[PDB]
Amino acid sequence: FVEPSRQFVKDSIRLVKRCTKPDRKEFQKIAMATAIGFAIMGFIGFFVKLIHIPINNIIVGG
Amino acid sequence: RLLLLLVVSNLLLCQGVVS
Amino acid sequence: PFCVILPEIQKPERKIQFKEKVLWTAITLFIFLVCCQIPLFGIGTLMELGISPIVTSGLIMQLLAGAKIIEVGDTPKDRALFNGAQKLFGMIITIGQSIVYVMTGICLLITIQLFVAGLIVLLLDELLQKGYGLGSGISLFIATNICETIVWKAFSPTTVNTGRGMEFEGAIIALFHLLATRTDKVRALREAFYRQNLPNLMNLIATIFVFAVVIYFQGFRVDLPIKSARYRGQYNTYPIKLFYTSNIPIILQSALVSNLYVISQMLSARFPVGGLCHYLSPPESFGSVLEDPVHAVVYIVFMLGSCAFFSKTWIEVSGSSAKDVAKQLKEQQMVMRGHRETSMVHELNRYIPTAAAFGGLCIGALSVLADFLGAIGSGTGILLAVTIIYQYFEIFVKEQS
Repeated sequence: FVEPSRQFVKDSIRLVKRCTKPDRKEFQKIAMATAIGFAIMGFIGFFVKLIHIPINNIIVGG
Repeated sequence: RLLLLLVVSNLLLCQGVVS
Repeated sequence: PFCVILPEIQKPERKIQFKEKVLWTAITLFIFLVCCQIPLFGIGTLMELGISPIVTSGLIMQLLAGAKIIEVGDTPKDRALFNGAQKLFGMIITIGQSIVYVMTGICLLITIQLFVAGLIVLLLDELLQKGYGLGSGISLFIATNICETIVWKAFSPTTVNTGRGMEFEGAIIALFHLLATRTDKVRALREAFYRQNLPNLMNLIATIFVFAVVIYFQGFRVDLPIKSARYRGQYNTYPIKLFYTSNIPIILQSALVSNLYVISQMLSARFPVGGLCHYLSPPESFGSVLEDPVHAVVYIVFMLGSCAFFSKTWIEVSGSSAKDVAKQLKEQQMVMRGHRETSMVHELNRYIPTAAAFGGLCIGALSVLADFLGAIGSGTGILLAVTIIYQYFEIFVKEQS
């Protein structure tokens, strides 16, 4: 029991020291890039809803 | 390979629990 | 004979410039979110099924490809009989889902339009896959997430539901309206057990926090040198990424082991909301041990185990093993800088296995941060946004160059 785990952990503790790992210049890429999607999506997802609430019974003004 | 057939049999239920 | 019947998009007559390719996505992205409202003709939207039926059949045909029931060929002919077959499974599966979505609970009209809705996106998909950087099956998973995120995060519906409030009745309750009134006296929010439920805005910064830790692990990769044959010292790389498996099928297994476990208790009554589900699924109590310790111990380890187990099996099917990658490279005439071909297997094998699993074991614990945090995404697929986000920006840089 558990003897494989002490080798699993040691084998998996390798690839973390081996891996590249980012630093802020790449950390900033992905941070900036999060802002990109955000700004394009919204607009429509708000147009969609305004058409339907005042057609069945007027309660907003659209 | 038994465990692999069970994986395919699991995956098939993904399409059954879309509903 | 079937592949010839169905339509495909023309490969563009020549090269296309990025201003055009970007304006093709304004089109498809406008049209998807136009499709994600309009309700079907039941006397609810058009995008009810989505791309998930095509994706999942993609996975079923990829596991039929990988399990070696049907043969796979890197040669273009066996691919030419398969790439149409896959799209045909994508065409049938949306008809199957047209039946399956309705049957569980006017019909045929609705099935025709769900079929058409699934069909249109399958072409809109392929449009982007030729006249844009990146596909589409992907794109929609962004599109229908970041919107839901920002709506549920900084739209006015705190008024009702779990989503913000901290009021026993109606009152005035919008995400920004409470930020004006909570500043005057006490916030009430500190490092403690708390009233529970409360609002979601405080959760929100947590949802940004797992966002901001996911990005870190989306960098994490191992590099293996790759100089092709027949070209003096041209240093291509091959990345083995820490996550790997895109950790998509693992969470699908996480859902499947919940779907087989929770139905077979309802099968046993014909021949328990308490006992059976009280040890498997989580408490969804904010705290660590809480009143019941045994609920907290069984939920975690089993998920991180069963997620990992399924990862290490996935690789034995969908190529992406030691043995297969090598083939894949050997085909396109690539090699390690100083090794005989066969050795490749060995020299990269010791990277794959670990990864396959350790990704899983990092995603099981990331479902745990997401569930324990009660984050606004409330799921592992925050990851999925950033994966794609990274991919998109990189194209913007490619086309900038």
